[PDB]
Amino acid sequence: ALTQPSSVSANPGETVKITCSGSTYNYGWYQQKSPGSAPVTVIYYNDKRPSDIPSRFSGSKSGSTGTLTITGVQAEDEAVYYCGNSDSRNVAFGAGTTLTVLRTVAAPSVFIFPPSDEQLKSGTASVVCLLNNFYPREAKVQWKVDNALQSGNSQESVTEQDSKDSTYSLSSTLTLSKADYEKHKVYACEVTHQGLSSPVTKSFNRGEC
Amino acid sequence: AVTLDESGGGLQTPGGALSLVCKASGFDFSSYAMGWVRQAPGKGLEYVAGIRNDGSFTLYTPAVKGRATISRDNGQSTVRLQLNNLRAEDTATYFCTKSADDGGHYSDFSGEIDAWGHGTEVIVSSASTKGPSVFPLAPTSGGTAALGCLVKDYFPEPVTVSWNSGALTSGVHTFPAVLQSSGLYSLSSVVTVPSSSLGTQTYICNVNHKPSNTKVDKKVEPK
Amino acid sequence: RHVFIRTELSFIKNNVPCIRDMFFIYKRELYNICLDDLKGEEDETHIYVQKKVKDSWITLNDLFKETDLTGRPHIFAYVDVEEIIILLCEDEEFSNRKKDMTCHRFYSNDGKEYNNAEITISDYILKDKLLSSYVSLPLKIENREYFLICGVSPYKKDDILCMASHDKGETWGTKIVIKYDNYKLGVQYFFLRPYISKNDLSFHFYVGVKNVNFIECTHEKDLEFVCSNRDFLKDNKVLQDVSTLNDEYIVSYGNDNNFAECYIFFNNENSILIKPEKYAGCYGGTFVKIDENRALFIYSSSQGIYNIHTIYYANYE
Ligand SMILES: [Ca+2]
Ligand SMILES: [Ca+2]
Repeated sequence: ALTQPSSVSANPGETVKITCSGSTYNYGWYQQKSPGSAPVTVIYYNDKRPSDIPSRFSGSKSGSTGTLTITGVQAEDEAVYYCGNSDSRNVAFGAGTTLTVLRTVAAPSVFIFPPSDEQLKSGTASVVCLLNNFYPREAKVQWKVDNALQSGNSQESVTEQDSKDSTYSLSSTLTLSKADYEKHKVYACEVTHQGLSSPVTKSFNRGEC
Repeated sequence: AVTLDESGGGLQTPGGALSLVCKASGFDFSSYAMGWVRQAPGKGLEYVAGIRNDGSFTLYTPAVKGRATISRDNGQSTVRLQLNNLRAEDTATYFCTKSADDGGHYSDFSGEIDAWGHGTEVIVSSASTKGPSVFPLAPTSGGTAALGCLVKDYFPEPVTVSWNSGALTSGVHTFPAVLQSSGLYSLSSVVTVPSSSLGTQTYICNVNHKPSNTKVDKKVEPK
Repeated sequence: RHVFIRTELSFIKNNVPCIRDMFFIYKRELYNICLDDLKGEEDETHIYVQKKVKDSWITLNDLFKETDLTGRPHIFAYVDVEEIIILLCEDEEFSNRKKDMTCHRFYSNDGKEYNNAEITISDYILKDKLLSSYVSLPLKIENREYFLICGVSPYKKDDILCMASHDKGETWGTKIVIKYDNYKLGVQYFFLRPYISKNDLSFHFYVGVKNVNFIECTHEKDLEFVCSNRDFLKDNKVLQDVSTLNDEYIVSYGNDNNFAECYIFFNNENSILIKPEKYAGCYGGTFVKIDENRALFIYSSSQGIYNIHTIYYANYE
């Protein structure tokens, strides 16, 4: 197998090293900022760098190990890197090493959205919560209906880390039946994050405004 | 400018077959080894099939060994991947890739890739195609307001969402779709607008679900 | 005044259907670098080092599994006193020839275990030349031993060109120039392999059906050699292979290009007849020199069956 760390962390400005082992042949390094989003070759053929990749990216190979080196790591380099190479006459990739570049903590601004009339006439009800431009990626959204803690009825998703400011945005969706929605009055979205001193609760009373 | 345009993917019948095609250009196709790499939902990169510069050598991942054929037409600058007897395990994003060598060595295939295609989603499912339902997310006040669209209960992926017919660009966030327990996807696209531009400007999201041929433009307005 | 000739036919079986054989003598014993590349749903490419034991080929090592190559390479085997040096080079198509050559080197001093490492001959000398696999040995030139990788031009200067290594195949920096004045336009050379006997350089190659040609080289100065054709033509016989026994040439011939029978001539005087009718011809009959008075004549009449003629020849005046 091709083996690389699961994760590596760094503070902006530091030199980063990710190692991949299992092959005595040519290593490739592929950066992917989002699953499904196409990888970007940072280094190929051990130490070859495409012209459009920043000079901080360098490659090296010693024995049966290849090493990716980022000198003066930038916030934008936070991405999962995959090594590529042959593994005993088999074309292969490592499991990925998710790198995190610790830019300054940014707290999320929270917004809450009530279900539209159009959705309510259809029969279902979805309350959305939006967390905007925060760092780090890790956050907790807790839904409360009439102050009652909701569970197993919500799903969240994060956007790709912004190319320019290196922040994230999370969207949590609370799904209830139209009947359940009309039973209760106050709908709340509680956000726990590193940037915040205490969970920010954004709420609304059904039918208001 | 190397370009790798992928086609022939999307919803497939379980047990049926697919025919991915990657039309290449901006380089000498006949000189390099080409191949397909796939990424399953929540999994990493797995190399699918590879082919030498002159098509005289091919390689296949064990998961596709027996039901796959990688061919190439150096005259048409094309690389084809046929995948017979499809399984739910083949549901993934597939990427056409160009190697920095001829394919005379196994490390040329996955250790020397210098160009990646944008990717093509392949869903191996027996479920029917369903158009989305677009609901507004009405803009609770400060200096900036957020408004959006909820693209709910569609299948399969993907959906394209724009704002004001491409006019609105910064501040937009199209969140990755989530797969509901029902087996249908739900997505949301939000945009941060000035708290003053509410009530003066009209904001419309343009949602396009190519598999069901559904194009819905929704006007989000406050109160 | 005293001539002795003794021939012995024998049969060796082989469990592997080698596309090409490459025989070599190591510690007075017969070996074979067997290329196995049969196309099939479950058939892989292999390169086996084999050893002739009794009436069978014994597979010792598979060198291909220790390399990164996807297809058939050029094999250059160099044998010294007790050393074996095998190189597996990537066969790069003429049009798509990159400036450096990647080979996978193998070294052994017992004929059992091999050290292996990949090497890269940067900006190599034989980019404009066609290569063909062969077994060889050291060539002494300026009180120095060299391994040779020689190529040929496809169809004005230097038709034949050699790359040399004085460090046991680690670096191929040396350039050995070959001056063949009887080179021709409109003709192509094939399967050029150097024949080294008692430190004299010679070449066996095909010219084109294709006809065998044999040149004798003499060291001019520095690393330059001057070659000239060595006529072995025999009327109603087709030149096949050349070797030396008892400080004299031993030459093999086919009746026609179909090779129903093969004739071995000793010093262009005495001859022996090889008729492949004991079990179907002698196509590809190749000499394997054991010592100054012993050698072998090997061909494969049918799939996996090796007719090995053991030849003893001497003059005891
Ligand atoms: Ca190559
Ligand atoms: Ca290579």
